[PDB]
Amino acid sequence: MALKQISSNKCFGGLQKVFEHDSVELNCKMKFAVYLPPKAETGKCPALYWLSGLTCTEQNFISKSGYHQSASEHGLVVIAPDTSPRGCNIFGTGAGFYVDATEDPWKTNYRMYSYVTEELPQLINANFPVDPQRMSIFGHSMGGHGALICALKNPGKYKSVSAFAPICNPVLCPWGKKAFSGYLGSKWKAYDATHLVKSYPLDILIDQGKDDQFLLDGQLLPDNFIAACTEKKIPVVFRLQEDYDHSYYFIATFITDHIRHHAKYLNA
Amino acid sequence: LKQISSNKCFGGLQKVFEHDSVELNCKMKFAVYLPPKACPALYWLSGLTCTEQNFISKSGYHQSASEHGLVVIAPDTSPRGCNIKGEDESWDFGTGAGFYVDATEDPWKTNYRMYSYVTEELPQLINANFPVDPQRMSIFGHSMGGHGALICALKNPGKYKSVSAFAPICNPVLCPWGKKAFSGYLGTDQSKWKAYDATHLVKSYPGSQLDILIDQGKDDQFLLDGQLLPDNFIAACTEKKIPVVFRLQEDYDHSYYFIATFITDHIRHHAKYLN
Ligand SMILES: [Ca+2]
Ligand SMILES: [Ca+2]
Ligand SMILES: [Ca+2]
Ligand SMILES: [Mg+2]
Repeated sequence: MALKQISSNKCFGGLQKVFEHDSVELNCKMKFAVYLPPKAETGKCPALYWLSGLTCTEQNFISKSGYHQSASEHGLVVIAPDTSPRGCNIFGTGAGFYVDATEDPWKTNYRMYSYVTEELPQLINANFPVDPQRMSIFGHSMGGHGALICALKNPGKYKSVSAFAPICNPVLCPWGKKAFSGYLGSKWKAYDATHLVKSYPLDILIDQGKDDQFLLDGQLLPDNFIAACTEKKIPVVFRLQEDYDHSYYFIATFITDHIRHHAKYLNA
Repeated sequence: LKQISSNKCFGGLQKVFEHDSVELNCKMKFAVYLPPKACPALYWLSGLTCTEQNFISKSGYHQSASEHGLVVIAPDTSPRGCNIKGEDESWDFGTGAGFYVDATEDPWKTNYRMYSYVTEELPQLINANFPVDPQRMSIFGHSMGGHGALICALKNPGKYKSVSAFAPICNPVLCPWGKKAFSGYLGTDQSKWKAYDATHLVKSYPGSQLDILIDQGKDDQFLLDGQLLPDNFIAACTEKKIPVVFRLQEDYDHSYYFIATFITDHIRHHAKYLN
């Protein structure tokens, strides 16, 4: 399906683009960013999807993360969708946590789980030089939660997963309780990484800043997820990074490690 | 769990249980056979119109399940007793017709989650309540349940040791049954549909080789009607180098008389990989 190009800027040899399309899942125009590395000039590339957190559009990650150099060198197409069909209504985040909403009025339009896992990859594969068989996913905060649950709910669909400061056990934290209450109204555990990993039938990298206010506030609960991984013998690398916070300055510091991680499992 | 029935059969016990399903938000019945050994688990998925009674009473599976020491679990085919508008009308949609998908469309979203029931909730419940090895599980089924078995294995690489089917719906995106079910449960976004189609799934399946066994009656009315489309799936396997034994059985139909004839072969097939 048909795309409208919003912008294009050369960066580390490849092209950072932004596109708009008519989303079937979301019932609206939706924007997403696509980075086409040098590899995409001549061949199909593996794809890496980035999910952003609160207050983000597609612009934050593409302009502030510094992911381009490593994506260019390894030859990964990087896709960064917007976080939601509509602006924020905001004492809660007001965000929908990448679920398929079951409560009205969110019901009708907030179908971010299906958008990320089904509609968007179909669109990318039809429109860009991407290998449909090799896809990985990562993200930050609410998007870290998003990446984990997309991977864990769809075994083998993603070659690898990673996250920066993910919300690991949303059913137990205030942000998750408030979001799930609004969007899902018991349905909740199907969207909780700590629950999902316990019955998972594989390579996970997580970075967490130790001076992250939201970690200190108990929103993230990484130890619950790591413990669930350890019991299941799922190989997880969890790095607690001293004095780092929740910001894109933290993300930028470790993004190359993440791109290298995904490049390995995407056979790039 | 509430025990509904228990009957001794080839040394083991054929039981039926009732429970409150979290995924389906209703009371559900399922059958469990505990062989004398009770074990690896084998899940049987039934087709359109079936309850948890059809396979256990008509397949004659017990002798082979007993001899090979397999726990066999046979769930129902849809949520029950929900009184949802539109679910009771037609035999090919709604009750007895869950299609082993997680529905995304109202009014099916809340109760029609047979995919998550079969792959997540049920195995969790079985593991917690029965002497089952959580690491050794296989799946098979008939028609809509053949579709179910195939997609459950293909969407979950590493989860099942083996898979087989009787007269499976192999390419549901293309057949009338699949088109109706998917339109109703999943809506018009066919990207969703392809994620529940064995022929599409096998092309992208990244897991270890599965040795798939399929029996098909040649005089099967639904084969003739084009509901099943096995050749599309066989070709898809061939290209992905997934080993598949496809057996076209002369003069056999779609019934449990056909299933009963070949059930021992299937149990032995799964036993090879489970034991
Ligand atoms: Ca902070
Ligand atoms: Ca055994
Ligand atoms: Ca269903
Ligand atoms: Mg989570």
